[PDB]
Amino acid sequence: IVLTQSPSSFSVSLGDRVTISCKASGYILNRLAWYQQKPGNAPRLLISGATSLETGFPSRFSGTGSGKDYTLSISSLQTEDVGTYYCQQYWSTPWTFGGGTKLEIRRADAAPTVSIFPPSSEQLTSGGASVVCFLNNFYPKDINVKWKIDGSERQNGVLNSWTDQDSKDSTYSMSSTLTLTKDEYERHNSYTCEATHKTSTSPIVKSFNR
Amino acid sequence: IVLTQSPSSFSVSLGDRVTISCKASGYILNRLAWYQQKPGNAPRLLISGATSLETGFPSRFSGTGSGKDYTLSISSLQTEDVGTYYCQQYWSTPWTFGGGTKLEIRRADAAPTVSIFPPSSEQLTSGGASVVCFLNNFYPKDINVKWKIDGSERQNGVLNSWTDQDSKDSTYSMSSTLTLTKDEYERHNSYTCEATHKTSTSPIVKSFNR
Amino acid sequence: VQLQESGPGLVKPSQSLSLTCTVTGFSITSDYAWNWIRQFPGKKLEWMGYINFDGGTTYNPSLRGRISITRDTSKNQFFLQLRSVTPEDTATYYCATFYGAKGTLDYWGQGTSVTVSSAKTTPPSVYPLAPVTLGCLVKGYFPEPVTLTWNSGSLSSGVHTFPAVLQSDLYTLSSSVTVTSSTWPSQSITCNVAHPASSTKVDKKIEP
Amino acid sequence: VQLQESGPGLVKPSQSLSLTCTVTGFSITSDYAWNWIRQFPGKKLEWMGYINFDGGTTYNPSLRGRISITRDTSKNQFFLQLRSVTPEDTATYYCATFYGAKGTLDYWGQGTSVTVSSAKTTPPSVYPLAPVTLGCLVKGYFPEPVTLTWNSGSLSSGVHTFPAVLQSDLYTLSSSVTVTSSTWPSQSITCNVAHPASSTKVDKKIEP
Amino acid sequence: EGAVLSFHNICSNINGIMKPGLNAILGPTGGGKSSLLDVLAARKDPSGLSGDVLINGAPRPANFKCNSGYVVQDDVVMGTLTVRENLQFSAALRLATTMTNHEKNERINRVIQELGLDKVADSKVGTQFIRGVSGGERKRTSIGMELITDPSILFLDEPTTGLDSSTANAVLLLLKRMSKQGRTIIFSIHQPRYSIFKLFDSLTLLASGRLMFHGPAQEALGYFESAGYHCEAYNNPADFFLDIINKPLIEKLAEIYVNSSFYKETKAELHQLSGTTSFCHQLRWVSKRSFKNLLGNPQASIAQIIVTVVLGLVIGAIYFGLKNDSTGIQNRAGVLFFLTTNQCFSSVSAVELFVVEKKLFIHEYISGYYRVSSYFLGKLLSDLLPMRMLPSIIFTCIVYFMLGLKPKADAFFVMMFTLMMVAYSASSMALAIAAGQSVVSVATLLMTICFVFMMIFSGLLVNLTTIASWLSWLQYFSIPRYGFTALQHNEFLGQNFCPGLNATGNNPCNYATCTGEEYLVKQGIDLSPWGLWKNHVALACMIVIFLTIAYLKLLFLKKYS
Amino acid sequence: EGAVLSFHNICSNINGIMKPGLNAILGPTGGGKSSLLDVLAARKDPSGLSGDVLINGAPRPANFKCNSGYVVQDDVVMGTLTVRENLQFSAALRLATTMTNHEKNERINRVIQELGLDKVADSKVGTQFIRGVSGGERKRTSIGMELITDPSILFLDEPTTGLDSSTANAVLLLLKRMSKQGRTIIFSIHQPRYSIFKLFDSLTLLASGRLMFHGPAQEALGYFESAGYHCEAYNNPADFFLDIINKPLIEKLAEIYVNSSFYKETKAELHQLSGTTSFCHQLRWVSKRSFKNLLGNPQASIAQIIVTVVLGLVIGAIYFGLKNDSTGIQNRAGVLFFLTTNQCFSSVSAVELFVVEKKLFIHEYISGYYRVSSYFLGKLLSDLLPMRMLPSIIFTCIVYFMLGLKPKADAFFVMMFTLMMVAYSASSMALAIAAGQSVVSVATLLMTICFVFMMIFSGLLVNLTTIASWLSWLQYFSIPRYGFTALQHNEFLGQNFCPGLNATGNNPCNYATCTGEEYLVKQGIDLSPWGLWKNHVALACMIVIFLTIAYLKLLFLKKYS
Ligand SMILES: *[C@@H]1O[C@H](CO)[C@@H](O[C@@H]2O[C@H](CO)[C@@H](O)[C@H](O)[C@H]2NC(C)=O)[C@H](O)[C@H]1NC(C)=O
Ligand SMILES: *[C@@H]1O[C@H](CO)[C@@H](O[C@@H]2O[C@H](CO)[C@@H](O)[C@H](O)[C@H]2NC(C)=O)[C@H](O)[C@H]1NC(C)=O
Repeated sequence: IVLTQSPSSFSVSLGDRVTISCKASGYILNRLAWYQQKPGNAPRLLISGATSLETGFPSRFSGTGSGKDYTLSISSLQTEDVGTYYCQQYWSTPWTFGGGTKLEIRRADAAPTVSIFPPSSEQLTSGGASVVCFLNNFYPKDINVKWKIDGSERQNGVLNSWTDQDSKDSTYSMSSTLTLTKDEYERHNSYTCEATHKTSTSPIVKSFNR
Repeated sequence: IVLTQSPSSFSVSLGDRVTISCKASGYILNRLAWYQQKPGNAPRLLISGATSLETGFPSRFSGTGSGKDYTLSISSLQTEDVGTYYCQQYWSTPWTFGGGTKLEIRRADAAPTVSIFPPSSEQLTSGGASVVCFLNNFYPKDINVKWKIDGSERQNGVLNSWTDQDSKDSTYSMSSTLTLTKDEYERHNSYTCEATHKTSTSPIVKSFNR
Repeated sequence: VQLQESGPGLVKPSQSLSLTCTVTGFSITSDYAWNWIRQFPGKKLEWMGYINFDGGTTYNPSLRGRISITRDTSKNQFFLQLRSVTPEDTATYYCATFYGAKGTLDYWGQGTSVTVSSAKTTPPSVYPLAPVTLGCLVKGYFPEPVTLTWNSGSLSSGVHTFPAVLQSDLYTLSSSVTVTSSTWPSQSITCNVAHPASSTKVDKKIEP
Repeated sequence: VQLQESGPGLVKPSQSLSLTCTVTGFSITSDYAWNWIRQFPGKKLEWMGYINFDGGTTYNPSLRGRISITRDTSKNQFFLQLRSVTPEDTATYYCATFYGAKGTLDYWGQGTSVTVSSAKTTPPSVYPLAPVTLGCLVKGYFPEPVTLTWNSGSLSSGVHTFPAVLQSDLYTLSSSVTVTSSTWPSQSITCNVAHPASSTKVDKKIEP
Repeated sequence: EGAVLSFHNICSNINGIMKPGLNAILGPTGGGKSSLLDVLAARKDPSGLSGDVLINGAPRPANFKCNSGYVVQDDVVMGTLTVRENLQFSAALRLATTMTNHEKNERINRVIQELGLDKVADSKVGTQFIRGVSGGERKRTSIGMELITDPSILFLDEPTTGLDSSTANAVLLLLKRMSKQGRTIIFSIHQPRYSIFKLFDSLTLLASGRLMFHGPAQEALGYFESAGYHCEAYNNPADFFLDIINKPLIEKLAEIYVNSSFYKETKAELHQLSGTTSFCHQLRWVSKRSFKNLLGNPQASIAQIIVTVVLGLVIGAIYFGLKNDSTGIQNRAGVLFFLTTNQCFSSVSAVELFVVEKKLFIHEYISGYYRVSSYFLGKLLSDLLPMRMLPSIIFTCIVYFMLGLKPKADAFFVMMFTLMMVAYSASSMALAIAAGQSVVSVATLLMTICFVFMMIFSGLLVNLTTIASWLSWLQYFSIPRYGFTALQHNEFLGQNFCPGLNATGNNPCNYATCTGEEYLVKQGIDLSPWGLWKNHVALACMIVIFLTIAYLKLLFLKKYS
Repeated sequence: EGAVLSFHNICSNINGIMKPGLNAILGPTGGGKSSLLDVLAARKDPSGLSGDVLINGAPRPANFKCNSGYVVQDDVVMGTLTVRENLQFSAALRLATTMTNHEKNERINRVIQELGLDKVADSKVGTQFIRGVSGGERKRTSIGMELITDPSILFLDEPTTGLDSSTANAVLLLLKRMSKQGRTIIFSIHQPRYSIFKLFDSLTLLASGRLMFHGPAQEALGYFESAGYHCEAYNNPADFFLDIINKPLIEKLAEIYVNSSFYKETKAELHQLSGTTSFCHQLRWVSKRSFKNLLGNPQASIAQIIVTVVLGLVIGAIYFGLKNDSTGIQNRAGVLFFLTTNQCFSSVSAVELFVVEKKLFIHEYISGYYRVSSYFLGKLLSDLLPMRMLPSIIFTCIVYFMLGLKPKADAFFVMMFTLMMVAYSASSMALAIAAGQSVVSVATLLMTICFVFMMIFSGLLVNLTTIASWLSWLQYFSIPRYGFTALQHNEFLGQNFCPGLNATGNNPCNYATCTGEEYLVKQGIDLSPWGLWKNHVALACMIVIFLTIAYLKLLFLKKYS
């Protein structure tokens, strides 16, 4: 029995009602617990038996559904209820969980603050190439990065990194590290990082020299 | 399945440990509830599952035993815990209860205060015969009453009555009504009630005239 | 859950009796199984039978063909009718509420005595007892009960009220008052007799 | 119940790893069934297996022949050993406590990351980024993690620490500080690098 | 006119010639007599048959079976029919639609009157267990079924065996009377009497595939005394003849009159010779025959009917009033597991229906009474389709209300139809294994073994979910999983089994099994409404495949015979 | 010397006289020939037998069976033994302990050498399925078992039937050789050959209980031509004689030589005539015979052995590694319900063992080879006691550790012994119903019906507690309740079945069935240790009662024969 928790993301603002639908592969007959994993903790039990509720929770949580559709419904989605919610059948071993659903908090969208930089002199001594494009405080999730090497573009050798939902300011971060050898880097002077966001479809162009 | 709750009486003083042993006829496998009926109420649930305890009780009650022997054990038997305790299997319908055990409070024993009396004049007009022997404040339970009709004794036509455990003074009461016709009563003058108690083996003799 | 049953306090023999346990707090078809329990005069108990939430019934097999339990879902009521009664079935009756997953009869009705009797309603017959303790006898009244209180409770010391006994299917009782020797026949001693059903009260003094 | 597991933070590939979840509050042979649950890096979960109170075991059939769970009743301990590991099995591990009659994994261990890795412990290599926001790159350290804090948190505004990524089985990360243009190169900017395992700290300035 | 028959050196090294008249073949058992009669019958063409066959000059393989007459050792007539229903059957099945019923019955009266059986013509001639008619008259009817077409050549296999003294000789008098009617007849007689041996006009002999003397009986004595060892002294010289004629004895003693001018005389005679309805009427008519045969036999019908009635009553008594207590589930799932499995072994009797009439099947196919699809679909209409309907509807109607299963009418219909389908499918497997064999017992043991190995894979006795995956695939080969899964799909699905426990979203009882759903899913059964009926599609698919296997066995063994 | 035999008007109205020599009886079938041979055999005394019987002057009922010689139509020899083991058996069982083994074997050599069977004397003479020896030599051995005592009078029932031409005549040559040895022999021949008919010295006839002519063969022709219808013209005048001799024909045609002076001549001759080891050695010896017969037959032994091995493997595979999940109970209680019930129908083959050898049983009892308790306790040692041990110990040893039942050794022993006892008890019921019948099939269906009606009353399929009381009493007649109740008493009792739920004093799961105790009590089984073993006392009580019933059937049918 595989669960199928779709979709794996939502971005719903504070104090709202949100709905998560776990879909089993067979009948599991109200044997379906919801777990509520924080960032950096163990999955705490939220809903047992697909209707009930473990004591020690704000009782704003309501598990419904039967057959194969099950649904956690949150009325008045608070700050504490962002997290990752894993449905979990326990009808039969093995007790497959779900893929989890990472909730998000709604923000007004913004453009990424982008800043690409050359490496140090001692990395040029070691012969490594790693130019990093900074993508700060963008929202929402999806973003695209283009790399140009004096105009000549390359989409291979690319490394990326995202922080989580920065609940301090409801937005993201991303470092984009490009790493190649010495020859194809030090041949060139200017380097270009471009940002494709859903607000501004024109890619934001940044470049530097040496 | 018949339970067999033996014995059906105990007289144990206050603040003691008392033991009640319910004996099933088959295996009932910890499906054995104890109920705690007061004078004049409905049986309140005391022990569920033969080990546990319903909340709202002084936790001085302890259900033990398995197999077929089950046992309610009361440490520090208080005033409130006199009553009638019914074991009850619920392993299978029909849910036979037990015979019940009427606990009693220990008192120093006493002699019955006895007082026999003739009936009224209008009962002699109606022709009924009912002489009553008063047996007041005796303890313990068992007592015997002898009836003599100018010495000639009769043990038939006898009616009796007991109050319950008079918790005001930890003792009993008993009215003994003898009811016969007009001819065999009004032939005679003196009438004798005798009390056989376990303290004084000599029967207490009372008589009256007309 | 809060249960309350109510019906007649008597039935003639070889008839049927009906009781109704009005339930407030749940629905009869919601969760639990709903149950009837008699209690013989004195001590012994006997589970009679439950209708559960989905209308299926189970009856104590001693009471075959004689009990039937029905359901009225809108008022949250469930009824017993007991057919072909006997004065054995004079018993306190109870409706009680069975959890299932705990197994134990968790909640109980407050209770109503049901007396199968052939007699008609009969006023008492007071006979005092003079030759300290003196008593009144009350013979042949019907139905249960009557209450006696000595001078409506003037000398309440040592007052013992004895329970009723059948006499040819006519109830009787007595009582007694424990006094000293100076109060009789000086103070007017008179046992208070109160019958609720026939609405009769007889007061008779005690003299040598 | 209070659970706490503890063991190594690393194992070489194609070996065995052992963990121990010390249980305080019940006895292992008293009531519940006792359970091990991994969690892949990121999101996904996978129940591994329980030994119940009577020593019988059940294992997730993906992990056949590779997991074994044992019991030490006197100290209230239960152990996993995972044989023939793989860097896939780099995962957060958990001991968790299964009720049975409620069915749900009610209590959970606090958690320990287990990284199957072939590399040896390696100090970092700091490379700042100068051409407002400027960043430091840390390449090739081992093991996870290292912590960077800009001038030990002088200009804490707009500090973004990015998670580590593997590079040829050698960890790397970067960070960034978001400042204005006047503070550089006027104020001495230096990212604080802290490695606990190799006990190394490198401080390097940022200049044009 | 004159009916002659010719054989040039067929195979081994055997020559044949037949005048219009009467003739027998004779020899020791295993001497190839019945196999020579298989050659004369033209029943097996791919057998090694090397030589020339001429039937009045005409070649052999073209339409020989239609006009020839052939009767096997056994005289297999339907065990419950009479003479008249038999000959009306084979009369209306051999002869065309053009012949009216009055002319057909006129032929019937001339054949019965020709045999002299009008006194017995309304007596039930099938005498296996009821024994109404003597066996020799049953032999006369069996021959008369070949007299229907008015043949020219008649072949009879062992008419003397299985009869007493006088009746067999009287049969031989009626057959001599048929030789007087201008026909050629060939016997294969095991051990005859000297009187009818004197009544023979010609006789050949066989010695384990070797041709011995063909010729008249008095010339068997004459040409045999020419071969030495003269027969005298009242020693039954047909049987004493038979005792001297049985390897240099066979090859040499036959070879010394291979040289004779009688064998070269008939060899010079050999060199002198060198110079129905489509589909529907037949299945209606054969289905009428075996259907009346089932109505004619109250034993196998009414025995099974009283067994399923009283067994339905006993299951009604034991399980009477199924409670919804804790003990409900294993009691409701008990009786269902009985009934399905009951139907499965109640199909083992259906092994019998194609194996008993097997000799009548092959004899009736080599003569060509029917088409094979018409036979099979006809016989399936006769026995299987009504007799498998009765214990299903009887079981459902008498146990469905004693037990107190679901009061809905459609659920009663699904149980009704489900027991029907599982009865037809287990019976279909019994036919698929059974068809084409001569022994009932080995197929019976083999069917019992496959029904226990399907019994274990029902839901009751293993919990089909927790079989290991490398042999959990073979659940699907089990027929009572389909039956039992349907019967507990339509009957658990609304139910509830813990009194006082509603158990929708059940809480701190887990492990409780307090619905019918939890028992179904815990048993591993698709709770969706398609999961009920895919059992029936799997059923009907097994019916069609199993009957197709039996059908292909009949088409592939029909000429084996 | 001269052995004469006399019968005065025995019954009906039949007189008898026998010279020292050879004689046959002959007639149509159903003519009372074999019943006259039952009279001559002295097998049924309460039958109506009105007349005088003199064996050389001595009366009939005193010790006639010990020295007379009698062979039935069938020639039933043990199907796997050889000639020498046969004659060593019946030699060492008929003759006393006083005869040494060398003198016994010397008698064996003179009897085998007298019959001329030394070439075959080490060949396996039992030829049902292996077919090592011709049937006529098997007939010679069957006669030789009566040659062991060196009798004076030998009775042979149908030696001519069931043989070919020459071998039966050669047997008649050895029997004529025995007539040369100075013995009287009486046949009952169905339909003979004229050559040995010429070899007869005397012959009587029977017509449905009516005495026809006794006398020589040439005088059967002479005194029969005196009765008219003269036999001539090579018509096999023994068989033609047989065709004329078969109600005024019988009574009148016999009556016309009742008047003859030959019948009054032999009537005047009739008026002229008026003026082992105790217990142990025999059951060891017969148990040696049938025990070697079971070792001699690998078919029924090794077929059942490979079935219970591969079936034990398949049950080992399906249920492999029984988990203690929620699905444990109905899986553990599944396999136990299989095994017990398996043993029950694995006893149905034990119906066969007293019904096949029934003719050999009655023939060996009318001759008096043994005592009946020695026979029954001997044959029970031979087949039942080892062959019922093997699938019990094989099943327990190969399924007990694949399944993963209780690791204790004594529990393995209780399962071992339990399957033993339920096998012997179901087999004991199979003997109790089976013994004394001739047909296996009706007893087989009857045993199958009683085993299903005992199947339902096991614990699995009804919940025996909630049967209504007026037929819940008959639980106790069921053998798999005893087997299944023991096998799930020793195997559930320590167990536990809900993971994470200790369930001792179980709370808000009620209804849970989370021990092995709760499944046992909920099933209705005495959890006390006596409740395990009272199943075995009930078992052994059923063994003793059922075998006592079969024993009484043997003592009451032993003289019926
Ligand atoms: C079992 O209890 C459930 C409640 O937990 C009942 O389900 C609901 O009942 C209300 C009124 O009783 C209805 O309006 C809803 O439609 C019900 N919902 C479902 C999903 O059924 C239920 O009725 C109870 N069981 C039975 C058999 O009555
Ligand atoms: C189930 O739990 C019970 C306690 O509720 C255990 O039973 C007792 O355990 C204590 C110590 O654990 C012993 O001293 C007692 O002797 C036990 N009593 C009985 C009646 O067993 C029990 O051990 C637990 N079950 C298992 C299988 O361990």
